[PDB]
Amino acid sequence: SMLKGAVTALITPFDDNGAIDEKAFCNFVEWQITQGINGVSPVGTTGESPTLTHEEHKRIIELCVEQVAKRVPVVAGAGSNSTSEAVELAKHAEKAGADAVLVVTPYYNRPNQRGLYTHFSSIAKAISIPIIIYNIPSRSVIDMAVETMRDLCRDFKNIIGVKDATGKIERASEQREKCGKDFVQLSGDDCTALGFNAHGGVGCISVSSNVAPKLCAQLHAACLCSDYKTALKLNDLLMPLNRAVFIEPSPAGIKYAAAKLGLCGTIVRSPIVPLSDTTKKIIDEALYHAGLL
Amino acid sequence: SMLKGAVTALITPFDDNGAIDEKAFCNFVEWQITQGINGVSPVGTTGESPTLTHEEHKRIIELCVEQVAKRVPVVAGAGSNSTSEAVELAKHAEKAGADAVLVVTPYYNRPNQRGLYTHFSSIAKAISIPIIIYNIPSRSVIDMAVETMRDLCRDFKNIIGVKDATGKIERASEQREKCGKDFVQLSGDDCTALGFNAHGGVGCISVSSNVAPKLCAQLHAACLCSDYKTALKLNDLLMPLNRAVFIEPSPAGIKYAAAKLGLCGTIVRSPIVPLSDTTKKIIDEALYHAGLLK
Amino acid sequence: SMLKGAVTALITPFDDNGAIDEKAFCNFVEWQITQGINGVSPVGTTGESPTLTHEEHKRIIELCVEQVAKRVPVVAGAGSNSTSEAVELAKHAEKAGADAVLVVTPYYNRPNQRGLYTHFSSIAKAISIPIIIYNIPSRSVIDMAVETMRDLCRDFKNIIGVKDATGKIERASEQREKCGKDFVQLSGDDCTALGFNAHGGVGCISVSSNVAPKLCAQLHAACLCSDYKTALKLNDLLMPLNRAVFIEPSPAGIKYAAAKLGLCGTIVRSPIVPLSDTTKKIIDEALYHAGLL
Amino acid sequence: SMLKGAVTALITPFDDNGAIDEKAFCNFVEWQITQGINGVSPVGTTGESPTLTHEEHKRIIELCVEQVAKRVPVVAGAGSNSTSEAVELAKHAEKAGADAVLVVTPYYNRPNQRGLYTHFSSIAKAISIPIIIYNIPSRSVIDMAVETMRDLCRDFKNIIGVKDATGKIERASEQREKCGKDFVQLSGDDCTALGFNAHGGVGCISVSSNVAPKLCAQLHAACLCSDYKTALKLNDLLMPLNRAVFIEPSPAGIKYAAAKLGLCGTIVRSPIVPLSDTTKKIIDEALYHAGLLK
Repeated sequence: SMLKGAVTALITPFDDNGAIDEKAFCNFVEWQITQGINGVSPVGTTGESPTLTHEEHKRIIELCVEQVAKRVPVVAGAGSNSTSEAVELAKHAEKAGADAVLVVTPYYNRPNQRGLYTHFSSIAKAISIPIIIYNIPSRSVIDMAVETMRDLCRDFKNIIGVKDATGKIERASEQREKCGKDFVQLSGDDCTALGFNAHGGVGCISVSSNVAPKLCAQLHAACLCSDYKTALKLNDLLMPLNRAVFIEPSPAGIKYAAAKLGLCGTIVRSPIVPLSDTTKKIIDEALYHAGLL
Repeated sequence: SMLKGAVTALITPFDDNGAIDEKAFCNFVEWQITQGINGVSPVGTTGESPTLTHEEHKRIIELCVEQVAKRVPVVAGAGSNSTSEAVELAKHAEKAGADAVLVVTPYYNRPNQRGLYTHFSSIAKAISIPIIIYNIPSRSVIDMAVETMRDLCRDFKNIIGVKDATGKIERASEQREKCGKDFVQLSGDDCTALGFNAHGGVGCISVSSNVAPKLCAQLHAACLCSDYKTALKLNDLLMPLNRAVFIEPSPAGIKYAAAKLGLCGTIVRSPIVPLSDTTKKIIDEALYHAGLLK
Repeated sequence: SMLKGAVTALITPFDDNGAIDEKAFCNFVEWQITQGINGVSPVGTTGESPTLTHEEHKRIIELCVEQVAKRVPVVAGAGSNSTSEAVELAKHAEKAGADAVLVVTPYYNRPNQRGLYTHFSSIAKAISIPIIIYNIPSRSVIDMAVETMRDLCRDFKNIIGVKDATGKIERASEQREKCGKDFVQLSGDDCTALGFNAHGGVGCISVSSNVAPKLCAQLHAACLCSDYKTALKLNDLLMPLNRAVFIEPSPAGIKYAAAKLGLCGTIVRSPIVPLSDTTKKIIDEALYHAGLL
Repeated sequence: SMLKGAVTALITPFDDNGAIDEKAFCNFVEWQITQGINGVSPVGTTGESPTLTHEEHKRIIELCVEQVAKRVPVVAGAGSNSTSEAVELAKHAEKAGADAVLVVTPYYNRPNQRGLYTHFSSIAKAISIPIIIYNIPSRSVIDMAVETMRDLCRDFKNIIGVKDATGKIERASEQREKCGKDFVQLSGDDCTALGFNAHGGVGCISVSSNVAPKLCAQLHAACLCSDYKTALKLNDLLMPLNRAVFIEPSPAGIKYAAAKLGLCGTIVRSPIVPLSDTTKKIIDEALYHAGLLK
């Protein structure tokens, strides 16, 4: 019931040595809130969860929860391709005060639909707070079928929605039909988020909103009230950025953008690396198009 | 330019021997028009252009044009993976009274962007009427890049638009930005048509509108009037059908649906073949969901 | 049985106007034979089948059959995505003296396995001479399943083999196993042909043999005699040329290579177009590495 | 240079609670060796590395090293999508007595060629023993370009080769040309290993060799001395099992197969799950076909 509109997949700012910059993080979360973001999602993919330790993951969530002071929902990443690790991560996120967890389909080991059911069901039984399934075939190769999604949301009261990063907007409809109008569908793809909403989504767990939280929340508020005229005008401001920040592997591009706005430094953890100067120029053009410079 | 809304990718009704059912076709087009369709597209892929002869292609266009009598636009298929054949087909479509031609990206031979430019430019130079580019990677493999699209509609006044069947809604945005708001965007994919419109589309060259031309015409009008609450309600009625007519190779599904409504028979030309019983049942239930069967 | 070794996917030389150059075609076919090619395949993809008329298709086959004078097998292309058109193309090939036909999986309309069965069975019932199945998902999208091949070669004594252009060498094993050791398997991919013979192939319907008929004949002979040390070394000479003539859409590349050896001019039919200079330099280096100029 | 022939990507036996079954593991390694395997690779993908803890990872390598007693090379898995993690895994592997490490292209985060260079270089600098590159786009999505392979083997003496799981045999030829004939090339795809050796491979880091270590070793020795008649004959015995052990997600298939030979139990850790009966039947059939059951 809480999750709709623009929800930022928070970057995790690092210092010159690659250590977490806590102050930059907290100042970034405050800004996101005062700019009008409708929710935040710490320690996901965009937050460099693959290269964070368990201790860092906990700490970032703790800081994020404390800085937010309940003003907006906190949907923390708790993803792994190991079910027992995902269980431990979701439990930590709950202890650290998260309002829900975002849990990706296991990547690399390519489980089947029964494997997906065992994975998400084990997590669901281990915690009390709600779970958003993060379906992303472009990264995990496998894909959670709608029927599996239905089974999980029907069998567990705390499995309540999806971050649909398929960018295949027809899925929004099938999911609405088979999981219900009550199934909370958030886009996981800025590039198709507008169309996603038209098909039944109610917002986006966003990358671009790291640097444009106001415009993103405006676009999604426009969608929530059925003002698609305004939504299409805003989309047009954002699309070039939406694309540009995925030219090179994320979050190199969204971090450079934040950095251009003075929000953090550009440092990322290997195998994520610095942008080439061509990509930098293209992000600059896109930021200018959006009115952010 | 005035080309907007629901435009049916018309099926070609066959009789029991696989010959053109010319009566059923003319009656179907009339029904299409009285049901409120905003345009029709004869002899495209859904019309089994792969298995039609040159003489059939010509004839069906003629009958479509005579029946339609300029009440709505007729956008005839003139696709081939041979530039010189595509040119000849387009010329035939124009001579037969077509208002525009629908031209697929060459398939099988996998040309590059240069090849695509040469293909479409040779066609545009050969006729006066408008051309809509039919980008469909899922069938042609290759994909006309947005920069090729923009270049073609810059260099030729009569290349005006796209039937975008990529089903990747972000392309509507990039096309709008780089080809202009003038550039006519129509979805070629009923399953993502709603969202396509949200990103900038002005309608859809539809398969499902063969059997639901009123609902589809209404869905797109809803989008055209920017009433997206109504559009979504109508989308929910149509979506199961939209999917179900693509479980097996098209247009077996759509023709079966048309059959159940008495619009035509179910015969298709090989390698298109009859549905399995399981697909018939899914299409039946989808048609009840849409309220097309009562 | 005589379908083994190197079989050239013949180019169709055109004059400056794009008309068939009959005299260049006949001379090229003679040269192919004298250079030791084990067979020829007119009017397929490499011969620009998509952009030839029915009359041109018949004529090229006619000239090829006449020139070859039974010295090697002629496997004529008779492909289409219309069954009725493929049937007529096969009947013309047979009437023109072809020893077999090469029939591709329908492209563009994406038939299912039942449609594929209907399509090939129709052709098999219309002609007496053998049919080789041309499986090439990279151009047709659909793939003929091994079960379907197996079914077709059980039910029709004149469906005898495959031009396997999948580039997935494991398929040669499954095909060998389920269609039989008697099923004639030939590679449709020069780049993987050596390996495909290892798994059970007995040759290749080749693009590279257009310009390297002797070396390709030598390599597949090595394979046929089970001399793989020699085959690997001949491959080392051919691989750059094998890759290079696919950098741009074929047959622009193979035609340019033939032009460089004085065998024909470079004209192709739209939408196939002239090569860029980068590509022509790369082909030149490949031809030089092979010892062909 | 001693890295040739059939090298088993070792499964990791678990007891009924999913804990490491250590006696099963040690007995299995012993069996692999006496059956004539040419090397072992513990705590890789087939050994369920994604679901092992660092402490388990360390223990399985220690056991494997002690059990092998230098009779054959031990190529320990040290894969991660985090560079700092892979670095630490590679160090424990070395400190545990591995002769080499097997390091997969980072998965999920989809790095570019420069990120791959940074990832692999950092590992090379942190250890002394050799590194084999595990290229597997079917799981990591990204591919390590051949130029990138070349750059790493040029700049680092201890990066010496590839476990090539692309299944695209032309890569063997390209890698042979550009990285050197000294570059060590092992197939990571039992289904294409035969042809991979023909194009220049010198072995295979194998899943099927878990249950057929002798037959697999025989096939690769046949290739190593260029007896491809024999190679093919042994390939025809194994191919059905090579496919079958991947119908469902690995190592569910190969462990069932191993349980059918009394080598371990069928327990795997989620999200890996037990086989359905349809796959079990197919695996039985292919075991009978290879002569491993009568």
